Amino acid sequence: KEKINDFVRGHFHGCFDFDLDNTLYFFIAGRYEYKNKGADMFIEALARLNYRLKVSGSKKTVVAFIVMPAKNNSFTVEALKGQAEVRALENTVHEVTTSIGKRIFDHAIRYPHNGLTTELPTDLGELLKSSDKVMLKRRILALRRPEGQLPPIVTHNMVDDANDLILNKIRQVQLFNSPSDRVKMIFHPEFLNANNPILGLDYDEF
Amino acid sequence: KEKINDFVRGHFHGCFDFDLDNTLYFFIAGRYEYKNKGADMFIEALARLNYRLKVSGSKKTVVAFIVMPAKNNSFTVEALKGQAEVRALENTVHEVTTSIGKRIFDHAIRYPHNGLTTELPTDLGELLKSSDKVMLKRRILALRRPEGQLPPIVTHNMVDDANDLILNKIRQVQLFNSPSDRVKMIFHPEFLNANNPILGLDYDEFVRGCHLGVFPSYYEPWGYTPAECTVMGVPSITTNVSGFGSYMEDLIETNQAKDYGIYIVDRRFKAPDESVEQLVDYMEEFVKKTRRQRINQRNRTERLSDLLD
Amino acid sequence: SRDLQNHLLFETATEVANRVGGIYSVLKSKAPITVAQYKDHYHLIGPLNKATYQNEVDILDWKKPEAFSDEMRPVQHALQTMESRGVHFVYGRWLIEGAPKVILFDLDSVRGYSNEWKGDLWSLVGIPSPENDFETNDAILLGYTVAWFLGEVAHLDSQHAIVAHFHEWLAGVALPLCRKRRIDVVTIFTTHATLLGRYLCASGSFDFYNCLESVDVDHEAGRFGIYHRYCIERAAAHSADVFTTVSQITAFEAEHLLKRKPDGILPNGLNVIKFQAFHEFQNLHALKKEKINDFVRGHFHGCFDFDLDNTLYFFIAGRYEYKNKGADMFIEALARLNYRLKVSGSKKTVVAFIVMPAKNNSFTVEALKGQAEVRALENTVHEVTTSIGKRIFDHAIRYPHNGLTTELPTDLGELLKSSDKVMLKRRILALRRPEGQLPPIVTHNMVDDANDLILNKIRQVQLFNSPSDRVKMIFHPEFLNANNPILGLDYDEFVRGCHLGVFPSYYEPWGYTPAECTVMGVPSITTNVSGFGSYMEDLIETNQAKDYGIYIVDRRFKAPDESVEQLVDYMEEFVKKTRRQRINQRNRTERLSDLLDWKRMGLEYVKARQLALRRGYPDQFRELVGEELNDSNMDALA
Ligand SMILES: O=c1ccn([C@@H]2O[C@H](COP(=O)(O)OP(=O)(O)O[C@H]3OC[C@@H](O)[C@H](O)[C@H]3O)[C@@H](O)[C@H]2O)c(=O)[nH]1
Ligand SMILES: O=c1ccn([C@@H]2O[C@H](COP(=O)(O)OP(=O)(O)O[C@H]3OC[C@@H](O)[C@H](O)[C@H]3O)[C@@H](O)[C@H]2O)c(=O)[nH]1
Ligand SMILES: O=c1ccn([C@@H]2O[C@H](COP(=O)(O)OP(=O)(O)O)[C@@H](O)[C@H]2O)c(=O)[nH]1
Ligand SMILES: O=P(O)(O)OC[C@H]1O[C@H](O)[C@H](O)[C@@H](O)[C@@H]1O
Repeated sequence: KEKINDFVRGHFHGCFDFDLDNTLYFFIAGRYEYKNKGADMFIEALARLNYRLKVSGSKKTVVAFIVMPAKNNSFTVEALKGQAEVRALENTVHEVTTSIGKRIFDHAIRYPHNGLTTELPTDLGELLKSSDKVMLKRRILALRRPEGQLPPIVTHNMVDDANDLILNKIRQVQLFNSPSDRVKMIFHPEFLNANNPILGLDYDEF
Repeated sequence: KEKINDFVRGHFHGCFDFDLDNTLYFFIAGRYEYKNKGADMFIEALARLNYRLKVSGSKKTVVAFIVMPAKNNSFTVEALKGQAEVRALENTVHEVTTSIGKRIFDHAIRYPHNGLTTELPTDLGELLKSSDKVMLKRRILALRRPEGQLPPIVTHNMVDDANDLILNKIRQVQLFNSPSDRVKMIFHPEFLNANNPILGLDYDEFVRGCHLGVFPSYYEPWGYTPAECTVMGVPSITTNVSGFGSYMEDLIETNQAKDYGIYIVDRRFKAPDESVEQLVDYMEEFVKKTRRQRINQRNRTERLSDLLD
Repeated sequence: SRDLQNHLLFETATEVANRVGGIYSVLKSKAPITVAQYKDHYHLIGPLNKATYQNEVDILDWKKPEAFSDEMRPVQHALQTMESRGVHFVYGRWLIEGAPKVILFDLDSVRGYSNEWKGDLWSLVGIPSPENDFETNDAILLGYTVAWFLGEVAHLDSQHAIVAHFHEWLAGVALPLCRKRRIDVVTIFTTHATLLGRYLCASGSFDFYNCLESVDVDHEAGRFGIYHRYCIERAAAHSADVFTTVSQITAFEAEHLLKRKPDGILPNGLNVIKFQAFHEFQNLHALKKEKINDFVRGHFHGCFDFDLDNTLYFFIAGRYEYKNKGADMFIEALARLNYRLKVSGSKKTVVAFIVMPAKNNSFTVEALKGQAEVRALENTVHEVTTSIGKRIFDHAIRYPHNGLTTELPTDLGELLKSSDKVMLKRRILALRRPEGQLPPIVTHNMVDDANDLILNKIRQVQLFNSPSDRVKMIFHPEFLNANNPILGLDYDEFVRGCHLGVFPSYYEPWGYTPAECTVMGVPSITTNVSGFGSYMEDLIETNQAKDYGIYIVDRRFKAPDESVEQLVDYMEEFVKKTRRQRINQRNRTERLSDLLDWKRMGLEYVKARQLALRRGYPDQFRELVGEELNDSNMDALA
């Protein structure tokens, strides 16, 4: 689940307004048979669940995955780029905490000498410097997305987007991952595999 | 030097009141020959250097190492315990920063939603929770040493502590590692080796880490100690009665030799007390150096390498 | 009557709180050394940018008696006199190192007088001024407003000499006004290019450095629709007591196109930030280079058959000006270098970067994918090595018991298990490229790929990153930025990671690029028609210059084919160097950086301001020095 979360943060970069500790992950998977496998019921029912959760004031969130192979030209630029930006934020955070660590350590080992009246740091300015702030802010800016852009409903570039049954149904029921939607749609038109660059999981692990 | 820093933090646990970024590391090394190798002049000059630095209001700290093997019963429980206590604080700090990291990250990734109005956290309490504060406080308490107890002048239990020359000399000059002393003394009565549990360095590594070797020998036909030291780009003090000292005194004009990090104390044509004062003038001169000037000197020292090959 | 040692400085430009071009960087980086000399006697003057001045200017009140000293009172009363007519302005500190005082004039508050001043300017100096040209209109409004102000300061300050320095034709209109009105202020004009220069080199077909001396300036300025602008630049050049350019090469073109031999050179310095330890720049180079390496492994995934420990990084960077920045020579020369390195049987590899912005639709799927696949291998290796460690450790802690005859494991099978292998093999399969596909020559999807000059030239010379090519090409058609997902470096970081800048410019009055590259301790190729190259040419004997990392191509006195060959010679000369030779060369290059610092270059601004005082007040200058010093040049004087 922590690997799915890592994917989900990337996918919702700039539009990340729910708690993953209060998020559930539904999925349908299999061979692309829109009728026989019930992708039509699945998507309809999700749209109806979305309504029910908004009406009922639920604070929970459902990210629903559809994993059915369709004809595609691989991952989108957006997918990869969002995964990279989150990864850059992680590394910049890891740098900053290594520095915070050295400053916490110094305070701790030095107490109670050189005017250190408290056992631990009390003011964040002792630990977080200008330099640290600047680069964390730049990482946040990179995650920002254009005014009014929403998280996509599909991770790949489709060969025939306009005629795809799954995507036509998701458009028809209007599940566009808006902030007020309690149910989110992610179509991943390909079998899962740990070699994937965005959701690096074998099917059984997912 | 950072490895020396790690040891020093342990050795001074609970009495750590100086900046290691403004701390210099002097050392004498060799075999236990109190007179011949000049341990007596070293300890004496350091005691006077301490006085000069307190009088001049110097913000520098010198930590003096003595590395000479004596008969011992291995490391003190205190020396080993202190090291384990610092190591335990480091691991707790690392646990805590991992948590802080997840909190910064969450904030950064979520901004500006869910009422996160600033790009970053502004209040420490968002990042540092009470459970973190508790385990840090326990590690700090464990580093605490009893009221009045000072950092030791020695790292090992000595066989016949009372009659040891180095220790009696340290006691006599009263360099007990007080907070007010700008010179600190650490006697390590064993040869250095990487398998050492408290100072896990080979001798060559430890020498590289220091700032100044101090080898005021009376009888030293050669003196491999300042030569090794010089080959590693570490400035050294020696004497004009040592082979190395006279051999270098010959090769460089004696006042220029300072600029190459070869300090030569006159033990031939001066009374012992004029010599001690000279050794102290050198130590004081070196302490007054900035970092940039230390870096330039070490370069010049290192340039001599070839001449000792 | 008037003091020449204690004197005022008014430095006027379009860009003073206001990022437009490179002049902003010059005046900003120069402020520290200027403020150190003048303190509260110095003022920068410019037009107020109402939209953006809030973020740069510390707005300071000018009415209080604590704003100015007793001797600097006249400037207060002069600003008051401007306020007496309703000329609205902003006094303040420019929020930059040095904290210099600025006077920003709101142009909207004199736009009524447009028609009067345009007419005055027409009959005085002959300068026409179309209404659709919004920038000359503003240049005119600025010039009259500033000459007015300097006229009032001259009236009210009878202690100090006044020096008025102007940068670029846009801030030049005040100069003919100061001359004709005979205002008691000595004037300097610095041009950072010429209008006819830029425009005559725009097509990339005109033989500029040879046909320059035979151009009918009025004719060409009419041909390019810039006659009115040309006259402003020309009037500013002629009216100024001292006339300056930023380089010897630009002084050549200035003399024939502006019809006045400049009185000397004002090359652009930097504010070089030193490191405590001289060698730290070497450390940084290795850290930044490791990030370039990381990018390259991804870029060449599946086709990685060379040693990065024996690879060099060349780059060009700048505005996309194919011909004027010599991206054409660069690519041509590299295709020739590639041939020489194959013939000689060198195992080395050059990876050449082109960093020049072109219209694009961001990174390619491929670029991002290979970076992620390499990253996935890294993580899988890290898991495996963690396992390996558990197995080594157990053996180490357990020896010599339970039949362990050797201190360490000896068979790889003891450490690397079936599941470890399967993982690693799968990561390797993800890095596999399709049969025949070569690493690309560009990292982005281009808006007009088929018609791009850079890509067409790479395709023409056929540098397609095949295994047998010793030179690789990577076009990165966007400015570098640490936020970039594939090469997360800022420009300065990337430059430090590289081995050689290559900037074979044709039109380049200064050459900020090779100067900045020099300051990072990275050697570079420039040209003798670049202002940086012409400056280094005269400062160092050109065979010694190579030992300092400054290679200088002759594009003035050689045919283009001879220039290309020389460019190949230098590139090749550099590849031959060992690591130890590269390190010593960078040390030499870094040592040379002190010369590009404003502490040294700002003396030339002093020499220009001296000459202005010596020329405007010769009788007083003679008697405040030992004797009559010569005034034909800045050099001749000092
Ligand atoms: O921790 C340490 C400290 C020092 N050393 C080594 O100890 C050596 C210095 O030892 P000593 O003090 O015995 O001085 P020296 O060995 O140079 O000569 C002295 O003792 C031996 C005799 O050959 C000489 O006549 C005498 O002057 C150096 O080679 C140094 O590398 C270690 O191996 N580990
Ligand atoms: O990725 C990059 C590449 C380059 N740069 C910056 O862009 C500059 C290079 O572009 P510029 O065109 O501004 O500088 P150039 O040396 O190419 O000068 C050119 O343009 C400005 C004019 O004043 C000069 O006369 C002209 O020759 C460098 O100084 C560098 O700091 C980046 O910030 N990021
Ligand atoms: O990303 C995926 C998704 C599904 N499957 C497998 O595909 C098989 C066949 O799916 P299908 O819907 O065709 O099942 P069937 O119609 O046979 O019930 C299942 O056993 C799944 O384990 C897979 O290997 N990777
Ligand atoms: O990138 P190169 O020219 O091979 O330089 C490589 C060298 O760079 C710096 O000097 C580093 O300090 C050296 O450790 C490194 O070996």
